[PDB]
Amino acid sequence: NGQSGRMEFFWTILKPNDAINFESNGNFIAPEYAYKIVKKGDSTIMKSELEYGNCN
Amino acid sequence: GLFGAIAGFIEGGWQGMVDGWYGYHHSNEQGSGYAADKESTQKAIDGVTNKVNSIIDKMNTQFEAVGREFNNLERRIENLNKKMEDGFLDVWTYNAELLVLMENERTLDFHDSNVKNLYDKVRLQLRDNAKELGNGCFEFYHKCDNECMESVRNGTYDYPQYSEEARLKREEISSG
Ligand SMILES: *[C@@H]1O[C@H](CO)[C@@H](O[C@@H]2O[C@H](CO)[C@@H](O)[C@H](O)[C@H]2NC(C)=O)[C@H](O)[C@H]1NC(C)=O
Ligand SMILES: *[C@@H]1O[C@H](CO)[C@@H](O)[C@H](O)[C@H]1NC(C)=O
Repeated sequence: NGQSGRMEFFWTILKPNDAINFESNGNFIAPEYAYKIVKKGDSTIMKSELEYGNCN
Repeated sequence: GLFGAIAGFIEGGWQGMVDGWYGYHHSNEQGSGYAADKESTQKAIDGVTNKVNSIIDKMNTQFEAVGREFNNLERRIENLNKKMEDGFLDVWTYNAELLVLMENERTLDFHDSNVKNLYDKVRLQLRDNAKELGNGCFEFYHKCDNECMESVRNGTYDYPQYSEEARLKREEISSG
């Protein structure tokens, strides 16, 4: 994509009343937006080429 | 079949009997018609229904495949996951096809057995009072009206009642 550099991204799950501490002096891709897991249940990631069909 | 009644000594089935799987055809002075045993049909229907139920939801938990993804340097586990899921699917596919094939053989032989059992039920009730024609039909040596026919159909044929009348006819036929 025209770039010889690389971006390596990392993730973690932060439990309630748990604090995450960052310390960097360079090459830091700082977080801005996080995601709250507001609903847990059965789901799947489905590999398909089709799209929405407006049906049930 | 195994018991030799369907497509056996009874050469063909009847399209005129629609109310049951097995039955009788009577032909006396009062006319002719079809009927059903009302017992073998019920026992077969329940037996067939139980078999169909016992096949449908007996797998309990047939293997439900779940999609999993592996990166470029996890080829070994990826191939392991692919073989595992494909292995279970083949095992259950084999179980499904084989069960249908084997129970289909039993079901048809089950129908064959019921017809022969019904045929024996009538043959043993009449004993010598009728003549076995060898094609699934019996020729009475005595007069048998509609109520007499129903007695045979529901298992309450009175052998000694017509025994003397049949003995007179058997003596006449054998004497010429
Ligand atoms: C089998 O059928 C016969 C005939 O329907 C039943 O008995 C006779 O039924 C007729 C009229 O339907 C009556 O006139 C007779 O009195 C009945 N009894 C006898 C002994 O013939 C017979 O009951 C049926 N089978 C069973 C097990 O009940
Ligand atoms: C959650 O975190 C701190 C320590 O990380 C804990 O001592 C405190 O009780 C909690 N914070 C708040 C605002 O309740």
